[PDB]
Amino acid sequence: RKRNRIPLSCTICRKRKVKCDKLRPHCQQCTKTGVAHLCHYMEQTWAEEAEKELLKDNELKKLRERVKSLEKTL
Amino acid sequence: RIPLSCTICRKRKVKCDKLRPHCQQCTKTGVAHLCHYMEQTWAEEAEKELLKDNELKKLRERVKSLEKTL
DNA sequence: GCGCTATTATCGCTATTAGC
DNA sequence: GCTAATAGCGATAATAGCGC
Ligand SMILES: [Zn+2]
Ligand SMILES: [Zn+2]
Ligand SMILES: [Zn+2]
Ligand SMILES: [Zn+2]
Ligand SMILES: [Zn+2]
Repeated sequence: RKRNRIPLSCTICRKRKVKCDKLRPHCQQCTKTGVAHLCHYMEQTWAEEAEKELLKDNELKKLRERVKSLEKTL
Repeated sequence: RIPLSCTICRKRKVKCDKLRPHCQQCTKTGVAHLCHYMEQTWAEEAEKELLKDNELKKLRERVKSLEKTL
């Protein structure tokens, strides 16, 4: 009866086995120890949808600033 | 009908404290940025995200047209 | 770097609500 | 009275991370 349980801590803290604060997008542990941008988290099954949404919202936002920027250029 | 528990706690099947802007369950697990509450029915929301999908496609197409014309 | 235990988090099942 | 729908518990699988 395995449970598909994915760690919420970041890969580095997990690999190093240290305390993870879980800060996004990069945790304070990684930042405090000089590997901030090496910090990332595993995708959660129950987060996929909420992620798809956040990202999609960001894309419409940036794509629109882009249409405006391009137009406001040529 | 519109659920009172944030979508994540719903999917996680845990009790939501329904605190805003983000509940403590999401907060504590580090996913507060993904914590949100529904403002409309599931049908209304699904339809909204469907239109977003299409508008997105049309945008990516417009940017190509625009830049690939610059 | 990792072993070992404390604490956490998944998912089947139960309790409760909504509806016929 | 009964079946579906939604919420949410809780047993236990499995991580978190202290401390060596
Ligand atoms: Zn971390
Ligand atoms: Zn970075
Ligand atoms: Zn990190
Ligand atoms: Zn919640
Ligand atoms: Zn939440």
